[PDB]
Amino acid sequence: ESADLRALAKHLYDSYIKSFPLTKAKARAILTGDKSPFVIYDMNSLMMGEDKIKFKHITPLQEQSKEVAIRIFQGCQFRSVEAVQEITEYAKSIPGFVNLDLNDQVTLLKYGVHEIIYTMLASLMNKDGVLISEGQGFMTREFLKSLRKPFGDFMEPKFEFAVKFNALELDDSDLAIFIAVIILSGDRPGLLNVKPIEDIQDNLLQALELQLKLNHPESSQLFAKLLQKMTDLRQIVTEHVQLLQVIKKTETSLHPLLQEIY
Amino acid sequence: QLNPESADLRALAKHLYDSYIKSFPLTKAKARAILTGKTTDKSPFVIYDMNSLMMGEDKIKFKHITPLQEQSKEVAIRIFQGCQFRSVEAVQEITEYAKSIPGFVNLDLNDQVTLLKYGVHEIIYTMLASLMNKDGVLISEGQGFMTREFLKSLRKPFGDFMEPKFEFAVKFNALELDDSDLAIFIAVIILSGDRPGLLNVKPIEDIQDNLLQALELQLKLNHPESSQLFAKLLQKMTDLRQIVTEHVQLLQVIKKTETDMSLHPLLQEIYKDL
Ligand SMILES: CCCCCCCCc1ccc2n1[B-](F)(F)[N+]1=C(CCCCC(=O)O)C=CC1=C2
Ligand SMILES: CCCCCCCCc1ccc2n1[B-](F)(F)[N+]1=C(CCCCC(=O)O)C=CC1=C2
Repeated sequence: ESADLRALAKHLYDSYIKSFPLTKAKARAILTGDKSPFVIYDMNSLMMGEDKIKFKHITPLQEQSKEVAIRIFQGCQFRSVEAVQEITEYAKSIPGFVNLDLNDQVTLLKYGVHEIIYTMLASLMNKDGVLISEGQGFMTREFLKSLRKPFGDFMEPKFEFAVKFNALELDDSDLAIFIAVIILSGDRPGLLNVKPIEDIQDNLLQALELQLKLNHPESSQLFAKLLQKMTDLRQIVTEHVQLLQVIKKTETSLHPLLQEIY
Repeated sequence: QLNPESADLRALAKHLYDSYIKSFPLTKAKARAILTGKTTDKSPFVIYDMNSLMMGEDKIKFKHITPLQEQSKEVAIRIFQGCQFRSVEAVQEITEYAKSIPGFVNLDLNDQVTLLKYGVHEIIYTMLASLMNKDGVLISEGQGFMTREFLKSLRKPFGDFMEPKFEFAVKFNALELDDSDLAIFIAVIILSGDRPGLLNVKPIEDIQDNLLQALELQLKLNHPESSQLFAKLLQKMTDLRQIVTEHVQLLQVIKKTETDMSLHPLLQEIYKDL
């Protein structure tokens, strides 16, 4: 299967490039240095970001959008909903995924997206900030903590995680297989037929292993260090879910249909 | 076949296995022999109720579990106290096992303490697995056995500390690991690096890297028929964080309902800021 593990690597990688717009390599050239991004570092660079970046897709809903930080978080959610559809599409590219019990595919997706969103979010951030709206922007890190209430402490966890994660220096070729592994997680609650999901992940894990040893001769035991990060992820996700609690001690095209889209 | 390279990782394995046997009285091997029946002299006294909870104190040695403290209006707490002194003892053994891990004592004394502070519990529940089956857990060096049901019926809060452990033990035992594997695994666990506040991550990492290499070689050599057990084992480390956190997130609650119950000092310096 030495060749059968490359076939799978190349294939996943192709679906990855086709399902995701902004890639690792991509977002990396931007973060480090033609068309520089618009940096959001304070209140005015944001108010100015609204129109300029036109990312406003998430804003136009007049009457609700009137308090900063609610509008940023609201934007964290619109792009998230977007990404879920991209993740879902990538899933179907994973050999055997489509052939599983439909309830399980939904279940795998229901619990795998949050882990996949943070993994990729790392591709878009550095110790100093995160790339937003397709790459047209860069919302600084300090500004994010500059948000108040539980808001100014929800992005700082992910920055800490991203820093450790990106240190592994993984590329799109690598992440593609990693993303799939997370999806084919046989321990998600409510699964009806775990065997098939495990066979697939294992077949995926072999390919990831071969992928990491060929692409990073230099880094000993990278396979192991990467699998360990799945721990940081679960904490990051459980933590995140807690943040969604207090944010209820906050509020709660008219909103009555927005709430239902999320 | 076998080259300079591997040969070194194999000696590390034999080295840790040997320290592990030397550090923990009740190994998985002994524990399995007790639970399965290859014995007429190792059979445990079963506790599934007060009737036998009472009987137990008689046949199987205690009052080293039940420290200076007569009884207590209810059993749920007396057990708890036991699992407390036993746990602190495990920390002790785990601590002597750590020292044997090559390079571990050569690190900054503060780092050493950090690895133990977070490693101790993940290691306790890993080993605690060895003493369990879907139906219960061995106690008192193997002399007793407390049913999974007795434990889940205990008083409202206390009858809730052990189920998650059983939940993990069953999944984890399905890996069918043995003492020689666990020794290397428990070793990787201590030598994390991503532990909070570590003053010097590099050396810690260079060590784990080697242990991971030893574990990878051990697993394939020991479970050739078990594909990706290496990765499957690493993924298990997340169930541990969750067991740990859940426990701590259960400990605090008792620190209010029971203003009269006590925590071992040590045991507090572990959970502090956990
Ligand atoms: C190929 C790209 C992979 C997709 C990455 C995952 C979704 C984006 C996301 C999640 C959290 C978060 N970000 B956030 F939502 F993007 N976000 C923002 C601002 C959002 C701007 C709109 C955008 O990026 O599309 C601020 C913190 C934060 C934090
Ligand atoms: C690295 C070493 C770790 C291996 C496992 C040793 C720790 C055992 C432990 C921890 C919690 C717990 N158990 B427990 F303590 F084993 N426990 C009991 C048994 C009480 C026995 C009382 C006696 O010793 O006489 C009941 C719940 C519980 C719950």
